[PDB]
Amino acid sequence: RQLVSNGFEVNLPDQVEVIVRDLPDPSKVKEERTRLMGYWFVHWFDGKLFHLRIKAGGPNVDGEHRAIRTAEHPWLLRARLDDALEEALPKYAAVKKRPFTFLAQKDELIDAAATAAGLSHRLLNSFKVIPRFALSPKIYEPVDGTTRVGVFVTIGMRYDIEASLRDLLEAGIDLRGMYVVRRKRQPGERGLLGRVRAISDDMVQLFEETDLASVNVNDAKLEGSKENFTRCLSALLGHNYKKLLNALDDQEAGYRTGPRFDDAVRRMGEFLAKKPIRLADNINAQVGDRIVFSNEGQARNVRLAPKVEYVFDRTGAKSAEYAWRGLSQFGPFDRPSFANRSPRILVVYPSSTQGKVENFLSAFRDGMGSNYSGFSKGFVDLMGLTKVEFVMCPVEVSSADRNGAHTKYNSAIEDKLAGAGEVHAGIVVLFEDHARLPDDRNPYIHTKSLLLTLGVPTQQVRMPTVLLEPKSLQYTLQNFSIATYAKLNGTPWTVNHDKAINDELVVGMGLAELSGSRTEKRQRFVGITTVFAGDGSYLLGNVSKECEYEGYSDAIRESMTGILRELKKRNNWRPGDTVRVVFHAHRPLKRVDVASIVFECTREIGSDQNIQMAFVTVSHDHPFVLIDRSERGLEAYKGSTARKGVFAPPRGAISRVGRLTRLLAVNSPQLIKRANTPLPTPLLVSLHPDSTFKDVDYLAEQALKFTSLSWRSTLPAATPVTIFYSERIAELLGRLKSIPNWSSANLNIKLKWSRWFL
RNA sequence: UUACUGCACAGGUGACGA
DNA sequence: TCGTCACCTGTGCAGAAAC
Ligand SMILES: [Mg+2]
Repeated sequence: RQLVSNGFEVNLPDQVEVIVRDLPDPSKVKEERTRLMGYWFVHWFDGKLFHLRIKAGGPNVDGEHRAIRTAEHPWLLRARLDDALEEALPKYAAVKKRPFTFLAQKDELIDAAATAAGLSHRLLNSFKVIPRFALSPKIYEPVDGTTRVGVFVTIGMRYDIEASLRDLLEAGIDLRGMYVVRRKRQPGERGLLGRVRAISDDMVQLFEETDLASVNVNDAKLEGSKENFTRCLSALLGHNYKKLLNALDDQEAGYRTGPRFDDAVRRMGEFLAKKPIRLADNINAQVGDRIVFSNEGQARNVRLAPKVEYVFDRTGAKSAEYAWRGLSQFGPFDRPSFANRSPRILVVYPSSTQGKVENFLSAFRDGMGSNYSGFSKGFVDLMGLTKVEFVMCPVEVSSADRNGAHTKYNSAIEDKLAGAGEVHAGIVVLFEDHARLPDDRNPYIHTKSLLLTLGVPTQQVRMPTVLLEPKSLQYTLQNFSIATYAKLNGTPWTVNHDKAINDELVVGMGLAELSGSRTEKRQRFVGITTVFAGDGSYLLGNVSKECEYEGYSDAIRESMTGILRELKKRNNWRPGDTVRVVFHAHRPLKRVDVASIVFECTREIGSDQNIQMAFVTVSHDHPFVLIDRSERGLEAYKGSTARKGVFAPPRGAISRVGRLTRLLAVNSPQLIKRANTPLPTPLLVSLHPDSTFKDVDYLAEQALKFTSLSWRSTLPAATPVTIFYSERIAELLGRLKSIPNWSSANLNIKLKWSRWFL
């Protein structure tokens, strides 16, 4: 019947008296806030400074004396609530403001973990993991037409390595190449200093430096990354350290699992409710009941989307709840039409790995048999092909060769392909030690570049993957097979839709930001992916080949107008037909870009048809969480006492926050990984207010379906493929732009129907 | 770079206004 | 150029595999 939030109602006065000055230049605002500090709350909005007296006595303020009604203008008290919450918790110091963020006063999980695991070390007490709370005042709509303010509670963990760098040297930990940060960030100061080159004498020598190439051991500390935590702890404890991490993980589950998180939110609400929260001397807020999403009374704030159907034929009759179950029993969506039933695949690999690579190829092509039910049949039988021919391309290269590996791979490929005729795809095997070399010598990106230039898509793989134990390998080969088939132009599966309008186009844009190191300013690139409504199905369209960030709005509009022109041509729209266009991204578009896109699409389709357009943001990092108290969870595995996904809403749960915004649950108890996996965060789906198509519940369910459309994996993706695929394209193309001899010429010729970016 | 998931850290950045 | 509300992206480690 209902979903519980992590937020509480805040009962506010109906009205507050304020003084208003015209203040066309916001530059004056800082001086005025300083001058009135203590007696007035000050807030600039729409060219006017608003003044709310908090404490009696001067200084004075001129301007009109207006009443601000909370139901009408909740932004004023929402903002004041940010400062008031801090003030109301004076013993809990702010580590951040707006939203107010602070640490647990006594809890420290490393100490508790160590005691539980039975471990000890004299330096453990300088490694700290402390619960961190934020209280976010947010405007929401308990029903359409009415706004309220709630306070939303979120929990994370502060990871911090307090230890002296001198102390870490002497304990035997190699600090070279570790990132280091300032101990005391002064007001506008950046944190990152650089990487440890050497420790001189009360001085750190730095490379990849952000400012000075050296600094005192006293002004620096290791950044609180998992990399630095694991590097230190494994040397100080290893291999007992893993037991500590499991122990630490158990501690954190005491704050982050459903029932524990729900209890922490409860205890926070109780604490905040105990006293009135002072907005001004005679003006009070009271924190109230937990905010819920329900269909009680005149509220209609929760619904459950139907299960997505994975579709394996053009009729719709062949469908499944899960991708792998469906693929196994039906074969792929395009089996009747798939042109190349005997693909030739180039296999490029270090000559010393020959035996391990043959074992992997055999498992891949011919299957693992019935002892490994995740991958019994093999690629050929799975996908309904006649055979696969491997063209073996050994490379004389060692893992220790960090400067010449890329040149050897590419020479071997060129020499093999010159006397071997046409290949339809490649598998490229890489050493782990080469995987993340700089792009000027990285074999992944150089082989990707050469083969894509030649029109040959590749599926690359690292040796640790090639060596996975059979129980794990079977799942790797599922995912590997799906992407390889799509790289060969295949369509593994589609997802259902019922035709409600005559045509529908969804376009997504995704961002990548590339640099050679953290020091170097990241350059932005974009990708564009298109998806079309089919009869019973969503179909993947063509993808961008140009990736420049400059002018991305023009690229969106060109992609849409050209595609609309071609869909109209193919489908021969009748007068009065409705066409719907949807845009997906992780950030909102500018109003002026929405206007331009609407104008151009409308002109292209013309006055014979009715057009509906929606612009949608999908957000992962926001302060909302959904709790389903009726969800008991599922056994963590067959058949333990532990549970996973306790209080996790079902996949496809959609909650109404406001007119323009829905919360979408994607990670159900089934999909949730382990007993200690936190209560998931839902996706926030936001409609651009200038959209002509207004149905955000439909748009949220559509985003859900598009998570299931990913051909990178059998499991669904974290975000709809319209965005996800675009980010992969942006990253690959932006990287390739810097690689000598790269050409995009074949991306719209031999690779036009290849899903080469998976 | 089989991937899904989670977390952490760092960098900042976007949109709306006047 | 600024106020205001908001959260994006990259990197690295570790546990699982929607029946
Ligand atoms: Mg891939």
